[PDB]
Amino acid sequence: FFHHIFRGIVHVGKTIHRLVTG
Repeated sequence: FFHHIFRGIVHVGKTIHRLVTG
């Protein structure tokens, strides 16, 4: 529950960083 919710936060950074970093 906690790890799942937190995990989603990291994923949001992966896509955003991927797009920004190309």
